[PDB]
Amino acid sequence: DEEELNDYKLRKRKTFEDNIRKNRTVISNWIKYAQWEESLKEIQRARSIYERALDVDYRNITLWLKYAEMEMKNRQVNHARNIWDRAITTLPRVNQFWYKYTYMEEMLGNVAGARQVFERWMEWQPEEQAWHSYINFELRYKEVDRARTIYERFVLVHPDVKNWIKYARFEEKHAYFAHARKVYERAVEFFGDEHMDEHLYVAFAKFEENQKEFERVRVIYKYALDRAQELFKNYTIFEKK
Amino acid sequence: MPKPQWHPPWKLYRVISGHLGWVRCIAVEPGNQWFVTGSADRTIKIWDLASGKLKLSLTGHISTVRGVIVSTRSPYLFSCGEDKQVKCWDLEYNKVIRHYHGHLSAVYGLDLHPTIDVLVTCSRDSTARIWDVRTKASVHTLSGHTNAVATVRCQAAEPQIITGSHDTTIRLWDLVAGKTRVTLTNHKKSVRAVVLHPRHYTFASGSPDNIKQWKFPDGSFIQNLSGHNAIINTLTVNSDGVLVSGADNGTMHLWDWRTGYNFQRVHAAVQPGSLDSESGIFACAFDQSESRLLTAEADKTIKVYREDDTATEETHPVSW
Amino acid sequence: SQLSKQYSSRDLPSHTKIKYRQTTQDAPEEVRNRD
Amino acid sequence: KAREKQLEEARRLAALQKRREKRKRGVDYNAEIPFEKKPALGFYDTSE
Amino acid sequence: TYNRQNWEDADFPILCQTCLGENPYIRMTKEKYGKECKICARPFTVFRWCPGVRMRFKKTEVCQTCSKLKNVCQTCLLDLEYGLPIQVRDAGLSFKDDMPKSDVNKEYYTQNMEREISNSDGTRPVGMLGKATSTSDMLLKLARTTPYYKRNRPHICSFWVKGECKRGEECPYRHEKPTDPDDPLADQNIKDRYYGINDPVADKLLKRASTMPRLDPPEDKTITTLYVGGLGDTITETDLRNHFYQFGEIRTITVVQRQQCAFIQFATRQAAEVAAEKSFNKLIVNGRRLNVKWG
Amino acid sequence: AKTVTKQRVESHFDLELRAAVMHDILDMMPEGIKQNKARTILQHLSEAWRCWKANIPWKVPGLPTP
Amino acid sequence: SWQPPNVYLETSMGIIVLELYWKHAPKTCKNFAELARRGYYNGTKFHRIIKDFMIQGGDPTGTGRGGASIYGKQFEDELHPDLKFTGAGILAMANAGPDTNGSQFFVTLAPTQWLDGKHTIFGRVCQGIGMVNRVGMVETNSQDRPVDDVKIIKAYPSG
Amino acid sequence: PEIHNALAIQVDSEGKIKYDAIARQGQSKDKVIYSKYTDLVPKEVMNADDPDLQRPDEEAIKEITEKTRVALEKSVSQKVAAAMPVPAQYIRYTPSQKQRVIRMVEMQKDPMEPPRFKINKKIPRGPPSPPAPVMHSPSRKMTVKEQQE
Ligand SMILES: [Zn+2]
Ligand SMILES: [Zn+2]
Repeated sequence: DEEELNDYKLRKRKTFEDNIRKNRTVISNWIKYAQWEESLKEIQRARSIYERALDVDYRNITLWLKYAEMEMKNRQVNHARNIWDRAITTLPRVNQFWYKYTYMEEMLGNVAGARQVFERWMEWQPEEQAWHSYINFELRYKEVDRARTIYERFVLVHPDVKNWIKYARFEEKHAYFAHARKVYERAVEFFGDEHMDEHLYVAFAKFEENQKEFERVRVIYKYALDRAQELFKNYTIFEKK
Repeated sequence: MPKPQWHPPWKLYRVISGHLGWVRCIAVEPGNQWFVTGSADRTIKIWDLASGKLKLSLTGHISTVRGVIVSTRSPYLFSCGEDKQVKCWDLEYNKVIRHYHGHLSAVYGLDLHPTIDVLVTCSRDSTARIWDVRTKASVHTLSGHTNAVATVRCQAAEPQIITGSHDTTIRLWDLVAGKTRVTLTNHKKSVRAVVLHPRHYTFASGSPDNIKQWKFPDGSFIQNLSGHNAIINTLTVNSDGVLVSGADNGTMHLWDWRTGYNFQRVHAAVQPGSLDSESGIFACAFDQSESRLLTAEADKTIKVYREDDTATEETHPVSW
Repeated sequence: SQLSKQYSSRDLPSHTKIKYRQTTQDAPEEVRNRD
Repeated sequence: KAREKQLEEARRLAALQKRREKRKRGVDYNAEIPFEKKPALGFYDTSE
Repeated sequence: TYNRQNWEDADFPILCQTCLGENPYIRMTKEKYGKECKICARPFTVFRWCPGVRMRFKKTEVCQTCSKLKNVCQTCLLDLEYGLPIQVRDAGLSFKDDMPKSDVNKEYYTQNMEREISNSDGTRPVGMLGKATSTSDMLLKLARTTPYYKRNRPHICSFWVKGECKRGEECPYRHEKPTDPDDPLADQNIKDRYYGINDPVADKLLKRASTMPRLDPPEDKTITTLYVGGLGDTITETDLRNHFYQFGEIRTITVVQRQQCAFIQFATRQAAEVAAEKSFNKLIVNGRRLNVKWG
Repeated sequence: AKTVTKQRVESHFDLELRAAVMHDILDMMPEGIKQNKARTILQHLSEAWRCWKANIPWKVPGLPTP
Repeated sequence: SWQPPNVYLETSMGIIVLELYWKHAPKTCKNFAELARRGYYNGTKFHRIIKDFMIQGGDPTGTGRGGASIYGKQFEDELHPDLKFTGAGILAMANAGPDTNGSQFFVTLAPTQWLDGKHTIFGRVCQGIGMVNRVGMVETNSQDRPVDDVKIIKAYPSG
Repeated sequence: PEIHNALAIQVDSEGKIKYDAIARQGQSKDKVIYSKYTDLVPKEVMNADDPDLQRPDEEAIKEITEKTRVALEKSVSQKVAAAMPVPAQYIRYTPSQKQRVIRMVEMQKDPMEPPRFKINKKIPRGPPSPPAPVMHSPSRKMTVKEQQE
């Protein structure tokens, strides 16, 4: 049955090569050919198929994802790290490659060098989900001052009132009440100080209600002086408290 | 944040009609005595610059003429068609004297060296070919773009060849090896037109993504001009720095070359008997006097604009 | 192709000279000084 | 489909009959990699 | 669809000293594209000349790109560093390179490495030069250094094999009687000698290299003290101490002139076994030929 | 490459027109859209040209404006 | 005088505190300390780079056979039994010729007894031996010299 | 004395590992590689009256023109020699293993002779150049109204 399996593999490989020569652009023949080689346990041949598919077209996300996934499912963990390094250095603007490489090298790898790589992506300045995931990975590595610096970098890169309120809440939860009050003061004086949205002022009033409520009454009075109905309700709550 | 200069705006003063096909390209005689339009009617029509009368019309390309250029130091016309052919014409006998054949697909653009006098032709087979003029031999074949090369610039400075293709990349080529040296992937969309400033050692690229100004020779990324974000088919720049960007929606956007400040946004009209879809600019070109702008519209018209000379800086303010 | 030995009759040596623009033909020497 | 599989089975039976009793310059897909593109390595890969 | 391998149009054939000959005053002939390569079939530059007097008028077989790949002679097809077959060198150092057997994939990969060498420096036996420096481990026990001219000796007169060479000594082919055709050493497939697969000369030299105990030693029953015979009083304890100082510390370095035994023993058992494998009829200490045995 | 002779006029003209359709349809696509459906756009264009040949009022109300 | 029992070197490769056997090779230690005080071997390229065997850097000639020493052109290769190129973290003088030792420092984290008889050993690198091994493990060309050149940033010749 | 396959780590001191050496693969250092966020960010607008923002003038342009013209004329003469129908040197070989004098002489190639080998070899093409790092602006994610738009 070995020669029959060889003849079947020759016929299937010939039909796969015929589909490739009919349509080199269609990557489904390449993907099914590589998974057929993986099912036939020709891992290096499937790696060659994935490499020629990337040579024909390196711009597909799913080719890198599939070849990294089969290298991770096999014993090619270092080869998967090579795949992720090439995918990052060719496509630094693809968020899923960053997320999946840091998840793989944080769960299977457990590498803080992957966190340094993800901080290199923080120097590529992503959206807020990636900054919050680096904050959460610093908390999972149990360094609250690191996550405070990451959130300060996020407030520097993408400044927002919600970002500064999250920084104040993170400094409050990281057992730094003075740093939380300083973050609330910097949110009042920096995050939309000319805008005067009276939301960072409300967060500073909540932080001063956590710390010492006379400062909460002063902050609510200052917000009602700077501002509407919400500021009037905050001043009335500070007067009734 | 510098305050931009005030280029004066422009006003339309003549419209030429008469083609039965789309006016694909506009070339001007370098002595500024006449101009010529290569159409999609496979017609190469010499028109008078002053009177606007039809001097001559020529046929011969079996498909659509994509490019027309007249040599600035030789009395020759180089017209590339979409029939995979380039015709060199002696205008003294007004005949096709030479034929350039060897592109496997339809030729979309051509350029000449101003001093070396060598031909480069970008075509639909994702390649350009560099031909000797007299012997009609492709001594080089530039390749590396995966999509069809929309435009080519041949300059005497470094690098000589600037190819803009539809695979969102710009290739900047070392000529003596025939090899690309710089590749720019920064445009999100197809690079359809590029324009060089004649003195500042810089250029710009128009795409449906944005406009991008760079600097020779490494292609250092100077500026990103947002706005006029349609399919920019053609580009030109004045000696003043008046940048005219013309897209396939028929709008002209006019800019300062230095600051990138859009000072004019003018949409032209169409032919009376025409669709609204027939408003698409195939070639915007200044004259040699840098005073008249020739736009090649998709309603088979040539719209030539004059400078809006009555404009002042307080009637037309520079924003920020 | 550096190796081909087939010669078409349109590939013959012909029109090997290049005429240039004279001063009656708007030479680039007078293009520069002319405005 | 089924007729092609029956023709392949009959060709296999003829192949065993000929083995019991050239390659025309083809590309042998099972014997080696049909085209080899090696994967790049960096900062890793002591392999297996 | 417009792909082909370019032609080996270059000078400087990289040849053995054996096929190069003995004359310093050499007259030379070069054909530009006279023949093709015997392996990758590119039209290559043929180099034909006469190294000596009794000659074949020897000439190059394979292309310069194939010779740059395999570091073998363009005529003799044996490795230039040692005079050995490439099967012997690949078994000695690294056999992970190989070559595809199908013609289309072979020509495509040959074009790929030809582009690689054309972008590279030009004088390099590709990637395994960095791993081929660790030599003279065992292959230099039988690697040639002499210029062998009996393989440069001309071909056999088949007319006098039939007994009918009327020219006699005027015939430049060899008027000696041939070798055994039943001998498998006479077969010598050129593609097999290139590929390093089942070359009978390579198998004969590997079978010969399996005979000498040049690094066996270890005749002492779990004892580091190995006695090197053939040493005498010429090899002292200081030579054994200087030899074992590179391997670590010498537990027992001594010379016994009664049995002509250099007693060498390192402190480590692995270092003592390495010193005994070096000195088992393969090392000379203080001008004395040492042969390791029980001590 | 072969010359575009008289027997090859309409086929090469329609081939270049289809290539122009592809180049002028790949470029207003924004980020996303897996179903590019350029074969469906070719079917729409072929039906439009056939209905103009047939003088049939061709309209697909589900079709983007540019 | 300048007879350093140890020398500290901070550069791009790292920080190495190599103890120099001034009791074993006194003339070589005096030449190395005076050359480190004068800045002769500082800033020069990594001359010799064997395959994780010997990394000699600091030669003014840049080849490993030259190098300007403070003992007068090339220093005397005065090897001693206490200072031999062996063990982990061995510091030596670049003496590729007989009685011609440069001021370049050679790091050998493995046994280098072939180079011990021909090169004067400065001393034993007790600290920075792993950094010296990581510097010396970088591969080079056929002349034991890679494309990358390793210079010296800061040096403390204490003693 | 008292003791007795990856890639090369390219650290430019303060910069922790240059990833441009991973961004180029077989490409040499002469080719410019835009691979960083510093490569991604634009320059500020500044004074156009600048020799940086000016041409390298007619002397360098004419020298480039002459050198390119000479190289292209060499290529044209090569193409004429390749398409148009129609000494005993004393060198030294160093075997490094003695050094020999070669009277390097070519042979008489016959014009009374057809072409030898078939040059119509149809093999598939080789791999291209290694790809550039795809620099772009951060993407604008389409809404679902944009997706059924
Ligand atoms: Zn030989
Ligand atoms: Zn070969």
